[PDB]
Amino acid sequence: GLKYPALIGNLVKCQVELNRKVLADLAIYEPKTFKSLAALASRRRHEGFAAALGDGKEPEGIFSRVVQYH
Amino acid sequence: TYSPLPDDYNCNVELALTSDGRTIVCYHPSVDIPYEHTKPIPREEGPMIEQLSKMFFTTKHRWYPHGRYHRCRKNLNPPKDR
Amino acid sequence: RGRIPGRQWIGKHRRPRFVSLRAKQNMIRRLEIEAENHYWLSMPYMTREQERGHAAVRRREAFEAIKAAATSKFPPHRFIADQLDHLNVTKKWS
Amino acid sequence: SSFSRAPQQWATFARIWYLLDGKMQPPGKLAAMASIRLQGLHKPVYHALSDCGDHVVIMNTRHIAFSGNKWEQKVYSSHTGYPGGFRQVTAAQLHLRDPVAIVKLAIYGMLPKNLHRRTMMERLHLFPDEYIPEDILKNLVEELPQPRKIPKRLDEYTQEEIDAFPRLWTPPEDYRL
Amino acid sequence: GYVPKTSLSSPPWPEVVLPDPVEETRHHAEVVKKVNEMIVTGQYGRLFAVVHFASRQWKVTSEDLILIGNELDLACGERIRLEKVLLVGADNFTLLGKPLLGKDLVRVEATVIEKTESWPRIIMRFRKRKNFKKKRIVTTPQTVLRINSIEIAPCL
Amino acid sequence: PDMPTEGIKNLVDFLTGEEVVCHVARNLAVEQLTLSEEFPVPPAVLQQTFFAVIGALLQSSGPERTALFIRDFLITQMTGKELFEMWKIINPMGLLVEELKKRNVSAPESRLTRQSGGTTALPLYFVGLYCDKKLIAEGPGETVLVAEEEAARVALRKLYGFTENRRPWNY
Amino acid sequence: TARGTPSRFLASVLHNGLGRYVQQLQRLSFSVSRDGASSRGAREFVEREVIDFARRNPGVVIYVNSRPCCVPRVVAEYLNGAVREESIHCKSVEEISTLVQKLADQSGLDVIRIRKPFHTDNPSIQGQWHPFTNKPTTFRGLRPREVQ
Amino acid sequence: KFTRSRIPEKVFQASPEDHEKYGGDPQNPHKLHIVTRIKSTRRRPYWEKDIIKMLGLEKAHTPQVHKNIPSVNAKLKVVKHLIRIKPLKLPQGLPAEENMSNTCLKSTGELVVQWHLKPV
Ligand SMILES: [Mg+2]
Repeated sequence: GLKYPALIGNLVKCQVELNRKVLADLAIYEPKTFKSLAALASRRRHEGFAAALGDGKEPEGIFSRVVQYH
Repeated sequence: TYSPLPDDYNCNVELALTSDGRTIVCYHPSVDIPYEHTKPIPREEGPMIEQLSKMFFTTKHRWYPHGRYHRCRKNLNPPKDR
Repeated sequence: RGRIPGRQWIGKHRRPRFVSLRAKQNMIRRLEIEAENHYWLSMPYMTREQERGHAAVRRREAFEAIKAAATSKFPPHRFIADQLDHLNVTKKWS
Repeated sequence: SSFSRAPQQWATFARIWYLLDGKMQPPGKLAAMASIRLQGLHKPVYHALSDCGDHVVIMNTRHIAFSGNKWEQKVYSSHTGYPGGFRQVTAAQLHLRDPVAIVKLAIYGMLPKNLHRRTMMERLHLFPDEYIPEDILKNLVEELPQPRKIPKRLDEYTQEEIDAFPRLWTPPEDYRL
Repeated sequence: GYVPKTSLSSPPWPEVVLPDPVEETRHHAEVVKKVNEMIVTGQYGRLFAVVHFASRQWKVTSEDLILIGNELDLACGERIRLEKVLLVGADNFTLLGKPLLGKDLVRVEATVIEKTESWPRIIMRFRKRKNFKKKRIVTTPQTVLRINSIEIAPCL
Repeated sequence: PDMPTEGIKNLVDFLTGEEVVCHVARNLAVEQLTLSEEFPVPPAVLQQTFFAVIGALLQSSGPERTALFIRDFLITQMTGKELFEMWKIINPMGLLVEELKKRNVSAPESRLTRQSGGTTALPLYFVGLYCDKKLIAEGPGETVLVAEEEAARVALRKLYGFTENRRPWNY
Repeated sequence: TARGTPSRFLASVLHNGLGRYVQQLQRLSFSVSRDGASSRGAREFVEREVIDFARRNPGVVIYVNSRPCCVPRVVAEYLNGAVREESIHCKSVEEISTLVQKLADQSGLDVIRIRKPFHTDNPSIQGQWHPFTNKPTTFRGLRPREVQ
Repeated sequence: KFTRSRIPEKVFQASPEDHEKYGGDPQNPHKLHIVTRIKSTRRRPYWEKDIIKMLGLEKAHTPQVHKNIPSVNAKLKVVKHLIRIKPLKLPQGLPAEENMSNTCLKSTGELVVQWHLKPV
């Protein structure tokens, strides 16, 4: 119940870098893993939409907020 | 109460997060098939090629044989995988 | 049925090419980057008068090094070690 | 899970039957979905060499609704072998003389242009009425969501929703209409 | 600014709403504790990890082979500890970092079996009437790896 | 610990059979040192020599070294080999009923969960096994009887903990 | 040229990575020539490298024919039975040493298309995907267009 | 005839609106730029190719620093349509003798001297 562009965008918007080969392998031999990934992608999409609509103040998405590095 | 996807097949959906926010965790328990969602077990060339095609819903081209060239080109000792 | 003159990209008549949204967005972002570069290129720091000889020493040193490397252009040396080891092609055992 | 080798393979490489319905819907989206389901694209193990597909059954092909004015614009022409046999029949005439051809040609053109096109077409079935054979009916499994949403005429909104919708203007009390 | 319900008054997609942050964090902590207890009880079986080695993400499980197209300078028969894992799990639970996971959380044990070479690859270039005919054979190095097991700790 | 004595004995006989022994001997260059007659050496003499070498390693090294060798070779030779394929059985329904009686008497209500097609010569039925309104396992199959047999086999696997989701090993 | 060349799936000879590690190299037979300029490298190797190579791994036995040969060869046998009879005609000591090390490191597996550089025995853990996945089940499993 | 395209003086004249839009400022301006070629040298005149070769931008998508002086300013403007320019602002002091092995460029021009591999 998702699309490839939005799914890839939501997966990239979570610091969860995963190539396409591993994604296909999981979808083939691990339906539950891909289901959880799709759920996380939909949650990130909804959080981003809510943020763009209300500009946050001050949730900033429980799943968003990338981990900074130095 | 929120649910990003309908938990009515394959497994449920429960996205989790650690206190440090560095690793994501999930809990996808498999869904069991209910008891009321089941049912009780109840208790010559041309014509032959056409019948086979109608039975297998395939075309009438692959049914015919091939020459010895393709027969010999076929590998009888394929690589055993798994 | 669409018969047109030879070669569609030259001559008196050519097939009319139309622009899409991809090329439009590409040109827009390119113009934005160009305007950013223009803005960044509108604030000097030395005003020319302050750069009448602040690094000529480095240029002279680099030129001297290049000249020394060029003048060093000479054939290699020679040694008797290789000429004597070449005789080992007939190394014999007992 | 477990599942032995041969049974697991036969299960993962099995052919499933689907059901599609028209009734005031466009044929393009229906044909696209039928081709996607026949080529096996819907499955995660899609490939041409694997020969993965699923039968697609469409019913009520006579109640198809076109968009715009395609009923008197789309010309389904076809030239024969003999000369002068350039037939240029419109969509309305082709549907009146053959209501099981529009979606057929749509799915034929949507599917790839390879030798598997004929097999994928033979895997598909069409019916211009609600009557379906018993074998196919028993073979059908599940029903994917329909494409269009149906505009719903005024004779289905119920009086409750009609009353809930407030007016917008006030015609004169002495208007002869 | 009321808008009567029409075919375009509101968007077509369902307007969902997210829960509160306090309850969300509470549920997150509860699920984390549940997963930690499940891991401590030893309920998992046959773990799998996506090891990003040799610039490639391999869906590693257990007792599987891997062949890399380069040299690592390691004597055949030495244990190796891989890192950069970002997708660990098994059944009824999963784990993934942001991106990489903690070192003390995952431990991938691997070994070296052999260091062979690739089959004779042929290189060739040709052009039209330009007398261009170039040929070359290449035999890049290869290796073999075997992941013994994938341990896990309750570090959460 | 959930496996019976018969299954354990059958698995031991399979591992100590002839095919795996011959494979291990030919992969360990043991056939090149077998002082036997009529080359190639038959499987019986090869297995005898292999067991003699095992006994020699035992009498020389010790029990721990021999156990480690066994775990590393024989137990490793049965990694991909799924259950039943190594220990052939007949009528899995009988074994399932016996295991249930040993646990709790309850006739498994064989019920059809999902079916693909029908009378098309290429069906796919998902036969289940309801144990007091509580499914314990399931498995697909071509026909109905074959599907029920596969479901019973998967149920036996789950009961014995031999499914693919088991533990790899402890080295 | 894969279609006109045999292939083989990636796999091991005995899963040595799991338990103990066994050297796949069996024996090595060197055919060095006493009198001849076509085996100076092999002679220097057998002189001041073969001993070190043999002592670095006592699980391999090496032979030295030392017969009147015109082209020095090396027979690298393996446990499975493969044989790699290569030639070392005019080669430096370092090259011969590297070749011997490579032969000892590799296994008897053929040198052809490996196809799929991975041999996952049990790739499915959460249940292999089948057409009846991620789908619900109606009441009593009533197929579409079913009254009773 | 396609001559050498010149640029007038009214172009390079940052206005208050431009300064407000971006982060740069007139007083105390940057001293170095971050040149990064984003366009190929082909399909361009020969003098532009020579300028690109002199600037040292053979491999595209590569960072480069040059002096912010009138001469280099004009040299950059000559190919402005083929390179990306950005200021090199150092949050901390310049790289000392001790801060030369652990460094990083980082996007948006931010040369960090304490480049580590750990999370905040
Ligand atoms: Mg023309």
